[PDB]
Amino acid sequence: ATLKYICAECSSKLSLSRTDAVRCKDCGHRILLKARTKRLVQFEAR
Amino acid sequence: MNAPDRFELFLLGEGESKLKIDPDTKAPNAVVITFEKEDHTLGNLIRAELLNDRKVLFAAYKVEHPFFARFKLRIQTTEGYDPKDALKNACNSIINKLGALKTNFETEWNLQTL
Amino acid sequence: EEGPQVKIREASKDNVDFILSNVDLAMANSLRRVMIAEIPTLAIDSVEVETNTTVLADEFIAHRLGLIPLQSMDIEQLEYSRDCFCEDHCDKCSVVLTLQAFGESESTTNVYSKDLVIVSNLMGRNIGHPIIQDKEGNGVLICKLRKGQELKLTCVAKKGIAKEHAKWGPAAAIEFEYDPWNKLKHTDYWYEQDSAKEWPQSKNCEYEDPPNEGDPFDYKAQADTFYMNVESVGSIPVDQVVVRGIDTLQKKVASILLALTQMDQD
Amino acid sequence: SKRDASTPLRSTENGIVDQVLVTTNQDGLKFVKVRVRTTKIPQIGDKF
Amino acid sequence: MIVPVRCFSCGKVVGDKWESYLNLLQEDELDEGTALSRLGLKRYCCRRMILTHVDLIEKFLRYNP
Ligand SMILES: [Zn+2]
Ligand SMILES: [Zn+2]
Ligand SMILES: [Zn+2]
Repeated sequence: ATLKYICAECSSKLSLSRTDAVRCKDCGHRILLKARTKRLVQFEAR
Repeated sequence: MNAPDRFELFLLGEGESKLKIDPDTKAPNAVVITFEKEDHTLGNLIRAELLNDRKVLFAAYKVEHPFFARFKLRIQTTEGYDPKDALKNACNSIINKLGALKTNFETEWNLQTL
Repeated sequence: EEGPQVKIREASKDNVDFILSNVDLAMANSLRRVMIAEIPTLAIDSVEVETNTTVLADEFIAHRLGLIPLQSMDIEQLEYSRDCFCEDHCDKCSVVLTLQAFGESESTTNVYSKDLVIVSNLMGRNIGHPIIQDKEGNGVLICKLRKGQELKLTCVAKKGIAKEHAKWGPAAAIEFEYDPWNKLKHTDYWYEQDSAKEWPQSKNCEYEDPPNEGDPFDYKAQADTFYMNVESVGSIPVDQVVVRGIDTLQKKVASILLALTQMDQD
Repeated sequence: SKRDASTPLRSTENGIVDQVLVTTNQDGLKFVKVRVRTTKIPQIGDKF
Repeated sequence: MIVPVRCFSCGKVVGDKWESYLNLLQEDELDEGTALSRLGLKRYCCRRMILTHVDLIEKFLRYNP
């Protein structure tokens, strides 16, 4: 799916507004990752 | 971030015509030539070729500074023999030798099984 | 012929060993150096990592991608990107590769060069198949995947030469040598007790008679008869490597000639 | 109204945002760590 | 980490020889001198590249996510 955050511990998916900041709802963790973009980043082979 | 882009080690610039003749002053019938986007590859080759010539009195070259893809070349011929002519002949001789080599190696290469 | 003579001692899938005789040192060395440096070919040049979850940083991976030899025999039908007017690439100046990998297995999933797949149209040009010298059939080991890690990106291959970046070299270090007997005295041997014993004599020493010590140093002599060996990375058949090196050198000299024509023009 | 207190990255450098971690402080303050990745190739002046 | 491609100095591709190298070691019990020489790494500019590699990417692969 499209993504907004990842639980660090459970390594699943998630989405949140400016609501809670925590709680991998399953593990209830307190650290989330920012769910890598989709900008199709460009790279230079050198 | 002060690195020059490497493609200009072989790319003529804007007004960087490959050559730039300059009449020398120190001695008669001599000239100084600047090659852009070059290096010993071409220089030392042509230089030795000139040295082969009989009517050439002086021929040497130098890469002033390795940051730069140039090298000056200085010719000096006997009288009645324009330098640019000696350059032309050197190029022609080199090209003929290369062509011979190309065919000959291609031959001997066909001489194989692999 | 009237100029150089070539005597191929030995030719392989990846090496030619041959004697280059009746030439001048400068021509030989220039040939050496152009083969190393200036003969053009094809290589990955830009990576659109659409997704990656491996343990490798992208630019790391893109770097390794750059180095993968590609089938580049008829590279000549391709155009330098700086010459193609298309917006940065097309099928006249580029070849698009792509790559998807996924750790479906439980054990480690290797990602080999052979997993690369051409997308752009080759227009029937023998270009771009990653070279597979590997006997097992899968080429370079690009990356490893554990389970959920997925790698998926697309690449662009472009014509370039080793001067810009070594990845374009069909180089594969070239051997070179002359006067194995040091008859020219172009070098002087450091030694503790005897130069003769302490220096392992080269394998080419046989192809020339040992110096007869009862002869004065010949100063008239000059260095011809170079023993060269060219190894090819594989992106180009070895013979093609040397042939194209010769040809490229010739082309650039001819270019000088043409510049002279322009000067005398105006 | 409200003024900006952003955090630009160092004027000298550049690179890729590598992984952005959001969490709450010990005391309950939301707080954020960012890591930037950069490749450094040996250059003319680097020390060995 | 993972094997480098293309022996730094020499340029020869080595990124493919890694698997076979390991195989020789394990299954053939071979001695890495002879192992390298079997893969064709003649000059030490490449022998160094392989012999001294360190394959950390293993130990990276053990962090679950
Ligand atoms: Zn969680
Ligand atoms: Zn194009
Ligand atoms: Zn090597």
